[PDB]
Amino acid sequence: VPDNLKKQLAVSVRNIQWSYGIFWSVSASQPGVLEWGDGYYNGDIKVKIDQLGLERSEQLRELYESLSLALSPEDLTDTEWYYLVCMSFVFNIGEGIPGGALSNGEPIWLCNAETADSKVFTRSLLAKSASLQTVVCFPFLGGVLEIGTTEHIKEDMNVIQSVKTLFLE
Amino acid sequence: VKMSEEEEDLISRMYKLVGDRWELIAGRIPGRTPEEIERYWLMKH
Ligand SMILES: [Cl-]
Repeated sequence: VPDNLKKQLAVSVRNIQWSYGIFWSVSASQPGVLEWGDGYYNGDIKVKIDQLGLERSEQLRELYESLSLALSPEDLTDTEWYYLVCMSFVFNIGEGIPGGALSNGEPIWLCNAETADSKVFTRSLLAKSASLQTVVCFPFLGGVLEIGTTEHIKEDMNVIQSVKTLFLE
Repeated sequence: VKMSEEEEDLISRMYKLVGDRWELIAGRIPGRTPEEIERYWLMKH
C-alpha cells in the first residue's frame, strides 16, 4: 500500500540479511482479508544498473502472473518456489501468521517454521521444501510485514526495529 | 497416496500454477514423489 514499498522492502531485507520480505495488504473490497501486496526476494538463485538487486524479484513476480493465466519455472530454486507460491495466499481474519499478526496487533516470531502446526502457520510444508526455518510477521503501515530466512535466528526485536526504521526513513 | 489436508491444498496450489508438471509440484511437497502426486490427482480429478 505505502509509497516506495518495493524499494523499502529491498533496503530492509538486504540490511538484515534475510531471505525475503513480503508486505501483506488488506483487500480494498474484503475487510480484514490480507493479500500479497509486494515482496523482495533476497535468496539463492542458480552492479551500477540495479544497486538494490530488484531484477530477480521483478522476474519472479512476472513469472507468477504468467503462470496465473524471462524466467521459466524449471529455473527456480526451492526458496524461489516458496517466494512465488506465497503470492497465491489470501488470509481471512485471524488466519495464518499474517492474519494473526493483524488481528492481535503484535509481532509473531515463528521458529521451526518447517514443522509449525497448521493452526499457527499455513505454509509449513512449503517452508520445509525450501528449508525456511524462521518466519516473522508484524503489523505495520496498516498491513503486515513478513520476513523469512533459511537460518535459525533467535528472537531479536532489534531485527523488527531495523526494518521499521528503514521504512520510516 | 494418502495426502494430508495440507498436502492437498499445496498440490492444488501448485497445480493451478504449473498444471501437470509433476516434477515441479513434487519439489514443493516434502517426501512425496512426482508419481505419488500424479496418482493422487487422477483419483481425485
Ligand atoms: Cl501462514
